[PDB]
Amino acid sequence: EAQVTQNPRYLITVTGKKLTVTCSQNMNHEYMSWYRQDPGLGLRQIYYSMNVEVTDKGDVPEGYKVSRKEKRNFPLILESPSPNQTSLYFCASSLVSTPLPKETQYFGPGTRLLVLEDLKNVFPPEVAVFEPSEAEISHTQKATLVCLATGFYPDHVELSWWVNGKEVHSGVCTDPQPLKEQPALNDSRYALSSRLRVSATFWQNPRNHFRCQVQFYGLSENDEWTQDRAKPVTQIVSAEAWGRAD
Amino acid sequence: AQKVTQAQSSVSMPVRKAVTLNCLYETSWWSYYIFWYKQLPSKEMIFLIRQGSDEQNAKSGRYSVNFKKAAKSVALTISALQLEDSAKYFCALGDTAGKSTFGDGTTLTVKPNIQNPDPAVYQLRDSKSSDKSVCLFTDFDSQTNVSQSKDSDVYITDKCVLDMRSMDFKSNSAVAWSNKSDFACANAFNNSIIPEDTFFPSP
Repeated sequence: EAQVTQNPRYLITVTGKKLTVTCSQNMNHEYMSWYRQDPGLGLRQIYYSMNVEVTDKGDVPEGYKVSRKEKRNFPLILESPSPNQTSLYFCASSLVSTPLPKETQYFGPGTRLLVLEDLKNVFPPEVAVFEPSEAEISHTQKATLVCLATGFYPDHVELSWWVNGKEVHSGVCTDPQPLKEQPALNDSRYALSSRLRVSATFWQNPRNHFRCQVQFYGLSENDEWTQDRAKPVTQIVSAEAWGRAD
Repeated sequence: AQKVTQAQSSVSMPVRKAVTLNCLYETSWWSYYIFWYKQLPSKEMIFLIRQGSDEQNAKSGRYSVNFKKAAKSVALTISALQLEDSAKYFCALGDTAGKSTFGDGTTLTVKPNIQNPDPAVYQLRDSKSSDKSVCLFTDFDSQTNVSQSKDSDVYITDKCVLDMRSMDFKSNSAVAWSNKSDFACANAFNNSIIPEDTFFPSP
């Protein structure tokens, strides 16, 4: 099955600490390319490889090194990560360097890379579930649940809803980007909301269970931590609510 | 020079209609390619279609290309817009050896047709706590525009299109909450233009 895999998908690093981003494909693709997307802008090409052991500089190669030891792998090396290398990095691959009409060039899921002077501003989320109002139930015969994730930094988060242990997407809407709690500070924490709407009678069944889950991507065990508070590792934080008879 | 230009930073269009996205480029390359991509809100990147500089207008599915080589314009046309088409679309120029140059994209918002609007602002209490509440504006028309909060201690998100697939029911909604004293749901969206018949529950 065709897919492009990047590791890691989310990375928090300290300035000047060497790191390498991996990109791989099992389709024996000859051409693979790295891009960086700054927010609101397009993709700027860093390096591409027309085949194994062929490397050419793109538009923004500075501060990056690559290798193409085989077809499968095209790693992106950041010799000395600096704050201006914080970006969303995309690795792409294609069957041939000049694709035919029927052929697709596949893109990885993107790598959200954050380079910081220190990690003291990293905070995990607080999450709460807010039950639907009896007025919406009365007025529309529907029930909207709201989930609130607060106090987290950075916005390396994924939010999903799970109803009776099964993830649901029907009736779900999540904000496109997290908003800053105190926009003045660059180190402001973030918050994110989402809504799930079900039928009024479904909410009134007490056997139905509702769970909002926020996957937070943070530090690793490898990362050093000196502050008193709990180390903000990669973790899941959830809040739950049960249906309620009228 | 080497520039690709997407004039429309943002475009709004109703469901099932068609939309045309313009793309202009200046380049010293005389043999090249044009790529179109769709970036979902998840930021996932997706290849749609590629246009060869020596070929006729490429077409595939609901997408179609209007290649006008003389003006260096290669517009992509999307017909029968769906809610899933709401995304940021990118036009990209590539050469004969894998190099490429990207424009800065175009955000498309597809507005759904709300057939039975019922604008209302509801208050929701915390499953776990007290004081901690949230105000919910929902069921309004897609032509109603929610306004960024102008009070830094009150947080208000942009519009949000949810789709209850089982009922073929689409509705917009927006959320507002705050920590301040005497924050009330009637006051939350005063910075926006809410319908005059917006339901505010009295009991």
